[PDB]
Amino acid sequence: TLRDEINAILQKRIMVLDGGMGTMIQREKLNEEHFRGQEFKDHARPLKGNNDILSITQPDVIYQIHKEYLLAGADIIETNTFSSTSIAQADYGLEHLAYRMNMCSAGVARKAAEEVTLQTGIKRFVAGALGPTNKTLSVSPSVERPDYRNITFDELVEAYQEQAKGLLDGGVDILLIETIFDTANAKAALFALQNLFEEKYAPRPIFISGTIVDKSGRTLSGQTGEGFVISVSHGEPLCIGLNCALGAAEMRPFIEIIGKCTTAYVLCYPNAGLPNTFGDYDETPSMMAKHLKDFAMDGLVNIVGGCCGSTPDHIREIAEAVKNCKPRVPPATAFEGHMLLSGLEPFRIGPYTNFVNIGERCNVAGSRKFAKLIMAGNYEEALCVAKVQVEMGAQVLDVNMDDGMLDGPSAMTRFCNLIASEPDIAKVPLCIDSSNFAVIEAGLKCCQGKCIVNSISLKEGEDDFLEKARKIKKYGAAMVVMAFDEEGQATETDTKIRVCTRAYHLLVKKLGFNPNDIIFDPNILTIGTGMEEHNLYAINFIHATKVIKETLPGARISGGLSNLSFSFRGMEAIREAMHGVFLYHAIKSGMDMGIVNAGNLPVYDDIHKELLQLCEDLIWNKDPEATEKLLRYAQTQG
Ligand SMILES: CN1c2c(O)nc(N)nc2NC[C@@H]1CNc1ccc(C(=O)N[C@@H](CCC(=O)O)C(=O)O)cc1
Repeated sequence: TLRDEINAILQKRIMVLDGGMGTMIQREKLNEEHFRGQEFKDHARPLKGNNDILSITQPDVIYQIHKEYLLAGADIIETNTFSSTSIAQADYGLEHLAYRMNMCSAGVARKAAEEVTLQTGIKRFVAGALGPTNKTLSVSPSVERPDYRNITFDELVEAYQEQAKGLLDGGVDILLIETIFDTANAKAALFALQNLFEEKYAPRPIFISGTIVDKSGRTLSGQTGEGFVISVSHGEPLCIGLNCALGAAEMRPFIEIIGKCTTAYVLCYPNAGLPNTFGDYDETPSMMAKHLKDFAMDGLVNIVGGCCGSTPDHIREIAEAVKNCKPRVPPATAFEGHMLLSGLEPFRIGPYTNFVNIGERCNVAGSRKFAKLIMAGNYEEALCVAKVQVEMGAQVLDVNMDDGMLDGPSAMTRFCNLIASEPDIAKVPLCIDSSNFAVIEAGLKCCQGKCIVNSISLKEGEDDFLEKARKIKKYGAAMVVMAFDEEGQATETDTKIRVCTRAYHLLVKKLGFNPNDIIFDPNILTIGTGMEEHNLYAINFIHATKVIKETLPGARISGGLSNLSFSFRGMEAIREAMHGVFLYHAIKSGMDMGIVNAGNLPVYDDIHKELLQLCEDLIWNKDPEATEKLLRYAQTQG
């Protein structure tokens, strides 16, 4: 296929990609009438600056620019489709022409590429450019309305699907998602491409490139380079990297950081310097070539090019500068064995990582204050619960909106839109928790980075479990599997182990799920209720954790720690002691994380030895009188 050829080429030499088409068009200096051409002379809206209309109104200009860039030593050419989406063309009243526009852009690029290939023999590739669109999905249009978004995930998916249909019909060699101001739009584009690649179309190599705004190392949406790489890696892009907004000097540390994270190839095409007082990117090709040669000699990049200001002369010098340099060797084992999550910043859970706290208080069912604020519609104050949880050591936030008095998906969407408006709350990943999959999907469609999906199980059969897991894998998030199957909840140790193994071997084999993104939950259940059957639950959970961690490679273990101490509600000291004692054994067992009250967990040495011993008898069933002995001890505190 085409991906095999591109991979073979990238393993031997550095590939040169396009340049400043948007500036070469300004060098033509077309007026209003050239934009209209023959067909759009009757159009009632001005097409000034619509660089994508030239694929039909002035095809010769675009073809000649492609030819000049191609003879300037370039190897990959972007199609003239930066704003050819139905949303970007809305400012010009050409919503209905996106498919035709993309077909004609692909054709006019393909003719030039084929002619140059016939001239030189060196095969040239055409990359379909998917624009970021002026609409942002993670950034509110207005500061006063943080939860408001003027575009949704489904609309963006539909528009990008419409664009990529025309691109694929035209026969583009590569699909390129570039100048990403918001990685959520990149995820939507990947979603549309994944729909297309299974509905009719054969797969294509996928190129992704972000845009770092300034020296902060963060995109316009606030996410850093590692977070971006983690967020968009679920689509398995052949190449990732940066472009624009920074020269070849300021971009080097971020390219280093990104190349240290991804196992895919690194593509870098920056600006041609900085804007002068006259508005021109005046860095001569001599400095650009030497800077890209410095990038290549160190082994930072595998594809080089140029952003705005890169005339074909810049590409002509660069293709000679990087002619002899060896390609970058990717870190084929980059963070092997780790679990990669992301918010505005990367989050990693490796073999040596300590116990990971997941905040429980962002739960309508489980939290009193959060539920009281949510039913009142005061999400503005409800964000403070997540803020305080993060301030108290919670590394992931668990969001649950399941209630019969609330519209699930709408509340979940509003809260996930409000979360992204605050940086420190948004830098930690989210755990999307709901018994309804329509709420999990709504939560995933709003998240910027890579999140965790909670409460999926084998309850409704193997087929439904596989369908849900396939949808989640397409969404690219983490997944918590409950110990629940067709026969009911798993209470015994062997039942938990059987259910978890059956879930694991379906995901890994039938679906090809990533083994490091599976988080089994052996269903921590309440003890101390005074019922005989409610005594062994901690023991079965611990033994099942041991057995699962010792036999399922990569799979993590979590649990609802607060569920264990339901019988002692109101006696918060005993609840904290029980949580600490249970954690001391679960972490030793292999419990990687859990939905825990992050700020209310004590160290195993602090707990009073009498209370610690009583919790030990109750948890480990060392004494049938422990459940009453604990209450008897509690009554002494009055
Ligand atoms: C059901 N359980 C659970 C689970 O067992 N497994 C998974 N994967 N996920 C989850 N998520 C929900 C739940 C764990 N979350 C909880 C569990 C218990 C509580 C709780 O007891 N809250 C106290 C109030 C505490 C407060 O007001 O802050 C109460 O009296 O209800 C609060 C949150």
